[PDB]
Amino acid sequence: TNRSTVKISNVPQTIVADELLRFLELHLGEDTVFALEIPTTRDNWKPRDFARVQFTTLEVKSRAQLLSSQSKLLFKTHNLRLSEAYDDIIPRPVDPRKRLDDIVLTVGFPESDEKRFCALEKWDGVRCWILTEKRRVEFWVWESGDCYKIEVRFEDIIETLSCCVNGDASEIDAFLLKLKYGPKVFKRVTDRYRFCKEDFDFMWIRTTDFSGSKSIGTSTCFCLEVHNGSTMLDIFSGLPYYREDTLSLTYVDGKTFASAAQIVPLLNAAILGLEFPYEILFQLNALVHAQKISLFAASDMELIKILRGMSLETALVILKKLHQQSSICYDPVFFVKTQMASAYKRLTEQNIMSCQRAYVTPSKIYLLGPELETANYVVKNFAEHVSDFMRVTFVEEDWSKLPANALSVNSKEGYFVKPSRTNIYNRVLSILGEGITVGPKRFEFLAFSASQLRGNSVWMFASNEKVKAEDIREWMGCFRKIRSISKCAARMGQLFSASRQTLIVRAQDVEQIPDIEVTTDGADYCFSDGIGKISLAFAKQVAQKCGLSHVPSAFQIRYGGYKGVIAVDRSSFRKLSLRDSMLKFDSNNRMLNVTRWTESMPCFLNREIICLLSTLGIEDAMFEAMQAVHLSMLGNMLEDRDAALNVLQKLSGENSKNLLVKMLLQGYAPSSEPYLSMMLRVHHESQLSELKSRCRILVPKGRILIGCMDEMGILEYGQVYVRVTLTKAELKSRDQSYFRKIDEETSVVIGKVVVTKNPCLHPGDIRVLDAIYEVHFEEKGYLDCIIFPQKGERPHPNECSGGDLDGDQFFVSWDEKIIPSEMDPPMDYAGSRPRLMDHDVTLEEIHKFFVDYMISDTLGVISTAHLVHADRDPEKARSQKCLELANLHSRAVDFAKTGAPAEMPYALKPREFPDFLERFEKPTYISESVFGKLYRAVKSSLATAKAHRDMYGEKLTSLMIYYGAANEEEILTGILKTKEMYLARDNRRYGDMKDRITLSVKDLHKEAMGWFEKSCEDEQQKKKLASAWYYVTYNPNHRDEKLTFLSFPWIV
Amino acid sequence: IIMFEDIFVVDKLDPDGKKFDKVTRVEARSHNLEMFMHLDVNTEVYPLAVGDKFTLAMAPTLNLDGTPDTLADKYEYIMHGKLYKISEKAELYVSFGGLLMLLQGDPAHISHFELDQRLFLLMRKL
Repeated sequence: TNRSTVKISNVPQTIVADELLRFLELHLGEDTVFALEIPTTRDNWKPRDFARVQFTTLEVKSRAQLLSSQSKLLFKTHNLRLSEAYDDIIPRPVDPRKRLDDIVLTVGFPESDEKRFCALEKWDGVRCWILTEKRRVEFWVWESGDCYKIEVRFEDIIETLSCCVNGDASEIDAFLLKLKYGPKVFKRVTDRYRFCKEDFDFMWIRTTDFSGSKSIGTSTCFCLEVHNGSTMLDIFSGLPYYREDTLSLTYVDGKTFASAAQIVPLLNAAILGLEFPYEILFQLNALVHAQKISLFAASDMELIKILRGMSLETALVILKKLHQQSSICYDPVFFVKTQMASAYKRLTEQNIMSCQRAYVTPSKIYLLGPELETANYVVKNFAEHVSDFMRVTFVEEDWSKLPANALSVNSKEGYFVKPSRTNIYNRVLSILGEGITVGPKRFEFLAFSASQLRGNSVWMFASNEKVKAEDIREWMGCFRKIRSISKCAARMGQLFSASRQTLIVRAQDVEQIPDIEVTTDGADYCFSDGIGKISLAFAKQVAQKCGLSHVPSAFQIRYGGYKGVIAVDRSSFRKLSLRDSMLKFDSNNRMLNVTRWTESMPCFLNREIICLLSTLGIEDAMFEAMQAVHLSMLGNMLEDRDAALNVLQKLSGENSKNLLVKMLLQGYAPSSEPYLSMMLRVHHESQLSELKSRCRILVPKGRILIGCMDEMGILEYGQVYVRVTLTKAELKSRDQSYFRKIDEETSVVIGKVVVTKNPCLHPGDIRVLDAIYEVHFEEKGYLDCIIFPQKGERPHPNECSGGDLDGDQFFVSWDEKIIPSEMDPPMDYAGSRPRLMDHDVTLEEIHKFFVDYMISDTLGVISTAHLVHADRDPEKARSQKCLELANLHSRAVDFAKTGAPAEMPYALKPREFPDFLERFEKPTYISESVFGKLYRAVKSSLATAKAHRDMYGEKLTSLMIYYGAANEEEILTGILKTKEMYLARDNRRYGDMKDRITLSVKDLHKEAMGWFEKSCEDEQQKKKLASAWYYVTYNPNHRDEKLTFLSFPWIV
Repeated sequence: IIMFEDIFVVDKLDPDGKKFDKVTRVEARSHNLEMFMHLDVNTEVYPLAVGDKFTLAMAPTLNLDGTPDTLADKYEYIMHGKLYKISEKAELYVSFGGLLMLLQGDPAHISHFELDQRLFLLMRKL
């Protein structure tokens, strides 16, 4: 009953659409059929056995259903059977009242603080359709012949207002639609079996703004000039957040605000014509882009006159305070009247920089502002231009990923199909080429990292008289030697990871150790891909600036274009050594920096591990019992303080010092200490939410560590060494058959250990390795690194999905209840042929590759399809479908390295999803696999002092209202219970936001530590002051009328 | 004398034609027993529309109390055939001179039918 289209089951093959239309109009009412479509297997001469017909009124549909149920429809000795359809032939509302024809459409914004509205461009005779089922509103605007579609969703609007244009308060002749995001823009492009009753033989493609003055891109509100309607209020009451009040407006001539440039919603620089600073102008633009102040409300002479000469810090404070206003501000002048070095140190201490983030949409551009984030290497030697760096991300109007249909839609022209580039493609190309201009600056394309390529992000640097973009590009290195488009971009963007600065080493003392290669079965298998060698003095020198006590045996390092992990040795010649297969590109600098040294975190069991391990002989009772004991120990963690410490010491961080960890071993009852009890509760909620979202089994007998090789050559093919630290469980009972207590802190393993990565889609990855104990290996002193043999038929990383020794993590587990009987050969690791050009890069094909990376990017759907097919068809990971999916996944993960599209077939789409997924709109099917049992089990289980305190509370609530947080828990822990339309689909952007807010709260805590240290400077008096602060914040009578925060005294 | 007797309601027709001049296979689901039935019926001489309710009975002989190989006055669509396949929720395969019948139900409902025996088919559309 939701739609009006009815699918006819069986129709004769010899009939045409006109005959069926005549039959329906004869049996039913006259001209009661709107659209009739008969699908055809061929182009125009082979109709199918069924047809779909759209009725005008639901009463006609009900009458047709009643006639079909009684078998009263007989057309050419065929009994027509009527059934519901999936989608409408034409998105047209059934209610004739919602259809508005020949109405006046205008755009604008709340220019004035009073009840005034400005009209930019007015359209007449437009068509408005309200789709309640689709939760969207369509606007058909005819301009220069071809019509355009404007799509506004219910989430796009935030509040519905009604106005009048005749000037009578009693009459309602207008409607305001405040828009938070931008509307989608479409364009119309240019029979025997399709009646359709009209000229609907076309298609809709997404395009950019079609207005000459680009009024749509700079307007955040829509006004609908319609005639007075007695029942129109009932129709308009269906829109979300409707206000039942009467408001009047006046027309303001705002035609002067018209920009013909590509970047519409920015202010004009010629209007100012003065020495206005860049930071204040950028902050004003960011505030205008946000739904706080309109364009004309901040473009007046009085506001800029007041803001021109003042104190800079106070100006920034008042600007951010205005940005923190909970609602929309109408009069900025009244608000600002009533309201009234360190960068280098931050970079050297914790690499804290203020980077500008920009969001480019097909309609407009949004500037987020100077958000704090971790600094990269490129800003270390260019720290004076901290404001010239800006991150640009290309998203949709909902700040989500651009769909494949919005760029390069396919069309069949000629004998073969050829993709046709849309206007968004050309818009992105023009933005990348010409660049983005913000005030007295012009940003140019520098490069993009590997992570930014998968997130549609790119770095832009404003050219200056001192250093330009080309200067930085040539300072990083010479990239003309690379003849591959993807390889050149990868090498140019690889030097943008977060790292810690260390000492400088010249180019005089580096070795050229030859490598080892083996060629068996006509296949090139190289053992040394990114392995290296390091000395002890080098480790001591590099571990001093990072505050590292224990010396790891392996740590990932990259410098001077080289990239790879290096291992320690007790027979080193000098401080540094270099191998052959490590030079990516030639560089003019050799700055040393380290990203990760060692992380002995407990292992986790992801979905693919269980999916691929459910065929060797592992039953469902083992995983069921493990999940049961996990939930039992999770539920007991609340009322028992003994389990809290044991969980915190075995879930995140083997050796981590924290305020909550120290109080867990020795503390009061869980009923008391609300600050810690609520943190435990929210941690449990986060854990259960993560378990519901994905499978994550906590196994204490396994770790996640990187692996290297030693120059010994004693271990054979199938012999490795496993060594890790001892946790609480290992220290409590170290007497085991497969566990050897070599030392008090380090224990060797002699059990059967397998190697697994995060992406795994082949049954042959499971390679059972027997760990052995040797005195010679222990003499070298290897810690937190598994040892791989030098000689063998194939290297161990090759069998592990064809990886390399580039500091990648490996899953190790000294488990004994696994089944090692079945062994399967791994898949081939041979990639596609590289594409080499005959000319140098002219900075255009790299832009083409960057834009084309969005198109045919099927990396995220291959894993989902593989999981669905494994859950549906028994004997998973054995059929050819799983092999094809794994090969396609390998080719897609090779896309970032070589320009080879994945080419996902249409027939391999799942079209069905299990219960343990967030796709509520998609059909859900009850799965009976091990994952279904685990999800059912989870479901069953679940079913002086005052001034500082005021300043800290004000800063915390400012951060909460800036990031959208409403409670202290969600901003302190970094996990937000509420999600936006774009933060829930993907996890990379949400993780980046969580890291940014964690950095912000860490900076706030550091500032609090500085304030506390400077406040007293006396040990006994500091202890007394801390006790006094605790007493003041603990007394309920000391709380004022405002929200008193209890997280201030908890500092250690 | 009657082994299996239940009220059946048709669900769909295979040809879905009124004047196809061909034998039509019907799909009827049993009531209060959850049994699916396939049967080839002639629509021209015995009309059967969708949604109609008809009773069905099976007896080894039409005589009263024995005499295998007077129930003709009660029903109106008597047939004769044999059961050749019993392997399956057990199902039966009875052909009435080339007109196949597939009675798929429960193992407990159909237990007194032997292989290669002659049985009748009593039907009445209320």
